Amino acid sequence: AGIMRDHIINLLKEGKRIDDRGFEDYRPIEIEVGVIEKAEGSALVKLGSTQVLVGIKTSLGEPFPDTPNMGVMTTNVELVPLASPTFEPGPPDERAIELARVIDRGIRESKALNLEKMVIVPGKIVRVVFIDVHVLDHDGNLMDAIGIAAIAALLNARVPKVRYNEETGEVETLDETEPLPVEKIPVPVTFAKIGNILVVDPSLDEELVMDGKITITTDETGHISAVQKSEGGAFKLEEVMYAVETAFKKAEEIRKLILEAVEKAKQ
Amino acid sequence: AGIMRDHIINLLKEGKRIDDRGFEDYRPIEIEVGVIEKAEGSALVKLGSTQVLVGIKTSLGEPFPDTPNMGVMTTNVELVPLASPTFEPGPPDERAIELARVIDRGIRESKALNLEKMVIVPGKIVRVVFIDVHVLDHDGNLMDAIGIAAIAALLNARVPKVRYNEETGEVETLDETEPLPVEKIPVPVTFAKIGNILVVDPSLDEELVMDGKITITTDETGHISAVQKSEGGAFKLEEVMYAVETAFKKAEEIRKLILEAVEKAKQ
Amino acid sequence: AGIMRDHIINLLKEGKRIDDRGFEDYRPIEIEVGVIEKAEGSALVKLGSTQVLVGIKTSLGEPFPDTPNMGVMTTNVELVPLASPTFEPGPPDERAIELARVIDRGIRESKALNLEKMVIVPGKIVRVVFIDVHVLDHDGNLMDAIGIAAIAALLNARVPKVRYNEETGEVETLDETEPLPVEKIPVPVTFAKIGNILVVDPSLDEELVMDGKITITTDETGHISAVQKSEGGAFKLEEVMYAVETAFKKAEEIRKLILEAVEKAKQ
Amino acid sequence: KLIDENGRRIDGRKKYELRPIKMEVGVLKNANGSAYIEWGKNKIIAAVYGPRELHPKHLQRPDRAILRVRYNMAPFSVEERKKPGPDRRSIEISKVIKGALEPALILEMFPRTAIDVFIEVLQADAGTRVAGITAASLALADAGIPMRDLVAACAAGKIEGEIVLDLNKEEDNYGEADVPVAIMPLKNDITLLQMDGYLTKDEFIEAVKLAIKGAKAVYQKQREALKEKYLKIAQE
Amino acid sequence: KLIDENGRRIDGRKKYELRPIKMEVGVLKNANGSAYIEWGKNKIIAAVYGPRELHPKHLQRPDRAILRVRYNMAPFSVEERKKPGPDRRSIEISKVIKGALEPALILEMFPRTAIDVFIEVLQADAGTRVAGITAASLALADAGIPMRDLVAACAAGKIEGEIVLDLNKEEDNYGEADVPVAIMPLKNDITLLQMDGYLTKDEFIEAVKLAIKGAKAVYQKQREALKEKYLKIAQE
Amino acid sequence: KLIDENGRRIDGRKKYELRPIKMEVGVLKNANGSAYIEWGKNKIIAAVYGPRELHPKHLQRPDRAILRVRYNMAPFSVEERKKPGPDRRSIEISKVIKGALEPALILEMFPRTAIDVFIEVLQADAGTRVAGITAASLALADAGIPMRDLVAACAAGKIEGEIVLDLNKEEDNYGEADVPVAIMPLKNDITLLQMDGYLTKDEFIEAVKLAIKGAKAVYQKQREALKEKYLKIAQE
RNA sequence: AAAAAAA
RNA sequence: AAAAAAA
RNA sequence: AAAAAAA
Repeated sequence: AGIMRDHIINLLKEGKRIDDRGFEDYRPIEIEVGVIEKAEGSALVKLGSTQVLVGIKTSLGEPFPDTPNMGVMTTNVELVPLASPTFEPGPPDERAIELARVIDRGIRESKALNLEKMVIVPGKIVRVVFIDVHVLDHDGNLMDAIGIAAIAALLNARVPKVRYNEETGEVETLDETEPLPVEKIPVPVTFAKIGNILVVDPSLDEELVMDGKITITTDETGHISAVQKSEGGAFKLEEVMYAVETAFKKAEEIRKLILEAVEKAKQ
Repeated sequence: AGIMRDHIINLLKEGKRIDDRGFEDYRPIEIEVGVIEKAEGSALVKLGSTQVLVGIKTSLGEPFPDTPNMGVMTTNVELVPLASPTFEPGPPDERAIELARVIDRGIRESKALNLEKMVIVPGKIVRVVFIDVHVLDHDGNLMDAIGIAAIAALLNARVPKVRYNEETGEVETLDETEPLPVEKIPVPVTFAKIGNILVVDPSLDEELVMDGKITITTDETGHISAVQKSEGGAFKLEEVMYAVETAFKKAEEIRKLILEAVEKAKQ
Repeated sequence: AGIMRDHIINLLKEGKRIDDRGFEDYRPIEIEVGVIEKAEGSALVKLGSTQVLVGIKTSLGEPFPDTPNMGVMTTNVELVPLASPTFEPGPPDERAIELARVIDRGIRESKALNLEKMVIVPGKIVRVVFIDVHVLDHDGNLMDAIGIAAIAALLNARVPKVRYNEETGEVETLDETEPLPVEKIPVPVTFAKIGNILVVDPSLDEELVMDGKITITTDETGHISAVQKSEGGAFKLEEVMYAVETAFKKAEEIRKLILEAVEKAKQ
Repeated sequence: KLIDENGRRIDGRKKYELRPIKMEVGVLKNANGSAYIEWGKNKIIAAVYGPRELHPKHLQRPDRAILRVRYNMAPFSVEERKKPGPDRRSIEISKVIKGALEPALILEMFPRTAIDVFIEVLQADAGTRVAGITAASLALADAGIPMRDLVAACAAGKIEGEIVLDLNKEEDNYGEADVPVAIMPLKNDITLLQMDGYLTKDEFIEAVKLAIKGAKAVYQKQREALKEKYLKIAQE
Repeated sequence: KLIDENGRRIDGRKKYELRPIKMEVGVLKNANGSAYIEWGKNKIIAAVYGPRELHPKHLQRPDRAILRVRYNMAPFSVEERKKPGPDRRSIEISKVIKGALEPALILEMFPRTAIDVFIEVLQADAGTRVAGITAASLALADAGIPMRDLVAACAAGKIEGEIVLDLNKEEDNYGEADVPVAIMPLKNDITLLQMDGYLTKDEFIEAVKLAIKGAKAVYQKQREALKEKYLKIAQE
Repeated sequence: KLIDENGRRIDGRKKYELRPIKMEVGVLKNANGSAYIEWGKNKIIAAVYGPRELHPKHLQRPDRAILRVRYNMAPFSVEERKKPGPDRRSIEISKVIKGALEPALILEMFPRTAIDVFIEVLQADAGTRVAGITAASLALADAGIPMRDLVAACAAGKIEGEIVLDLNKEEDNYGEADVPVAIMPLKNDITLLQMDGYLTKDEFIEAVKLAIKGAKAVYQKQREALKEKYLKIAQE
């Protein structure tokens, strides 16, 4: 507690982190998909001791007036009190809200979940996809853990095949399932700036002492689908550039783990 | 205040209660039905100084998707601030919620209000019955006072005769009223365990010192439609058995008072 | 702070107010209408340093079951935290609620916004008018500032001409706009009673020391459409009579400023 | 229509007749003071706590008690079941009822404390606020709270072009104005005054004067409710 | 139908057979104690914090810790996505789970503190409350919180006229009664008892006795989960 | 379409042209500092209170002030009337605006206090957050709050395949990316950076560099707004 | 001390 | 210091 | 320390 900043900063000066990770290393990652078998998709992600579960549940509903040709996606993050003594019961606080929105943006704006492929009857009946993020243990870097889990759960998702019967005019939900139209794999990569040093995948102890933080979310295609400098501090333009570039590299290493987990659950 | 436990426990050891009641005696009960003439049914119940008013209001609405063949019943308990300095304004707290649910269960699960006899157009228009419990003075044993009032108010209820006109396809609400289909008379009976002794109908002073509490709700037919050990403490299996048996006995003595009140308001 | 009561009372005894105003004088008034050009109508009102913005936004919606022949009007006052250190974030508190309701009443009950002239398809599609009051700086007399702004914004309002197409059965929203059917100009005039003296348009410093307050809202036609004694204190019947009479006089002086502002924005 | 026949109202009341009013003090065990009022089809209970410890402390005033009022309608008190919760109307009524009671109260007698007034409307039928203030005064007096006066309240109104006393729901519904007043009768001090409707100055003033006569007769009934209570304690 | 064939249940369980139960302690880094339980298709995590400083102070008890319980279902834990928020049911379950755990706790050991128990239901399939209490006990023990006993819990129920052990969702859905019990097994002290349904006295009592046998076998599994943990620390 | 003609935008702005911006400081009597900004069709007011006493105490930091930000849109500020209330978006914007302002602030100058920043958007038209941060800095400076720098902010974006400066609503609506940045211009310290859209690394970086040039020109306008104020006090 | 995104 | 039950 | 009015 503040004793910790000095130790962390000084270690950083010696090119070291408290857990012996490099500046660009993630803590060990565990991705396990399809763990909530009742849900349509799910992913348990562990970044070291940070654990987050994401469940995907889908139903059929009306699209938004403005977008009758798009299915619906909605992202909620529950910072459940059990995950952290800083997490209090109640509606999402600004941390949960920013996590949800940045992760949603990463998926939405990359069209990683293609909402256009989620229409059953244009303007009337679309697939509605709830990305429900249950943070189970907060040991730092919720943003990446939540985005990894979110996209891994979407990749894991199998949803009822739905057919609009052209003769009765009814929609029929079949037993056969199909994947969701997941077309990109955006992965947030998040850096803590501590003094003049950025360190990827900050643990809680690093988040406790960081100046500021920046999340770059990128897909397989070399595109950035979200960026969010979060908390205070300031970044130099060259730090951002570094972050973007390093993000793409780390995101790719993470995408491989995601695809592997996703594929393993089909074994 | 804690001085009180010792006095209450010691009296209990001498087979005595602070108000000279037996272990199996209710405080004097007053049931008066039809007191809120605007409501469809109502009952003012006093267990000693505990007073609770229940109003029944009905309307017509859609049934729940899952149960197109059942009318609707919903139970709400307002622990109004005027009833007790422990009652704060705001949405129902866990006490109010548990009281509502246990009393609802007693009625629902005994089918004391037969929801099947509350359908006007299957899947589209059913009677909706609000059991609105306004606790007016909390001097202990809200659970029984609220259940007695709830069932007495339902028995008191007279609701508009409703007819589905087969030709216009409209539902017509008539002036003529009819009772609700009330078919059983579940009565919760509640015991406080104080040390090794259960005492029925605990006053507030007894609730203040009790270890735990158990409510057994039974109907005329020898059936139990709800049980709820509430608050802390622990009961022995033989205490439960005792409670169940004594419940049936006390419930029957109470049912007679309910039927009498119900019948008196028709005089 | 309480030092202030004594100074204010004593000045009052000498026929004086802290800012050299007469007992019946408003602080300088600034009304500027049509300032939020995105809104359908708007008015920025300044009573001295009290500033309130009102925006009028309209849409089409269903009328209330009970009144299929009336358009909809709804009044909300946001006491935004920036306006006053006494204004906290959150849902409207009782001050905001009383301001909204009294001002709504002044308009509603005088039929200043004629809701009957806001029907497109009786029972199905009416104009819905939101009077959204954003108090920007609270330096006393919100009630009058908010009512002046509200009626000035309604007078300023230009809403899409709407036509029910008798052949397609659709409602068509045209580009051409028209005024709202504003037929009366109710103006609240508000007095602070300080000791035995009523003083119109109390500044915050006067509201800080007042005994009580009374608002009289009157239109061009010599009618009172709302009265609200607010806060504590007591008024004599002859003080009310005085207030009513003086209200009509001050309301008329204010109506002229409103009409002028309204007319200026059409220049 | 017609809410005024010739010259009788739907329940047979004359223009300046009050609905039947019954009031009783000391009806609750928990509350420090309580009153119950049946005023027409209004059935209203008022409770007071205490003067009592006011927490959160920040809310405390160093020189005086604060009065807090909550007016609330039970769900089953109105024709259409009312969702429990307060609502803009009940919050505004709570506000004006506080502003109605506060001047009667010698609040500096109990610095740093709260006096909490609760009005539960068990059945509503127009005039709940004035009947609430009336039971509230009784409850405050029942609580032994020192007061400069009772506050008595009554509404007058306009129906079919005519100024009448004590509207019922129907009359208020189809009426042209409703004018509740509360007064401290001894000094004719008006602590509540509202007007919902549309009146001429003359109409409004006659409504207020009428409402006051109604409030004064309600005040007789309060005093009598208090006398009743002091006769009860005089036993033995 | 038929939830009871002859005499086997839909998943092949006999009338007095429990669903497969796995439990593990110490699964969270932040919580002072934690347990995870997979009980049938229930997947439930319980965390405990601490005994810890209880603010707001007013809430503190001078002689003892308070226990606070929150039971919560994740949105994706049920077939129809559950809006996050608590709801009447989860609030009542939190209440009875507190009342289930409290007697096991020696609360006077930590005056003025809170012991916060959190039960997150990650997948629900009937019996979440009894599986929650069971993981909760484990989490309390995992937290080093001194306890008179574990609390073990299990539901018995009535399906197709027959008293059975440990209903699944289907069975509870189409069942006639559900009877969760929690006990402190050492003294046979029933800390939770609920009955949702309609039973004869005899039916109810047999359900309770059955549920207890189920709770006792769950208790064996808790102890074994605790032994497991004490074998883990015995390394090296 | 087309949001970029040749090479002019719908309002005639070139790709690297800002909308018309007017800013003024000291527009509120109650607030400790205030600024008003008209940036295109954005009309935004920012207020600051104080550094001031922070209650609840628990929230106080012993070494420093805390900054609290609330960004809020008035109901009539958007085309479709916005229900008052905050919403996920306004809460996230409040968060990033705090994170935008905090580094400019020498918070240890006022231990245990709050600095409350309020941004009310009176009319919205894309870029409210960057125009809000800009007015916020002015309001902080207007409050006499010691600062390392102003924070100036501007968004750049992608429309019809092209990186442009300062999107309006239409452009943001039909655009491919929006990239707000806030900077402390003196040290080129980026205190806010967001990207909503889909860009290549190169696109994103050019947007950020562009947005900064925009922020720097906004910064000139802030300084000039401050100069204006210091000329006003220099009277007499 | 509790069905979104954009504006 | 505010239309449910089941899961 | 967050689409009303009437009842």
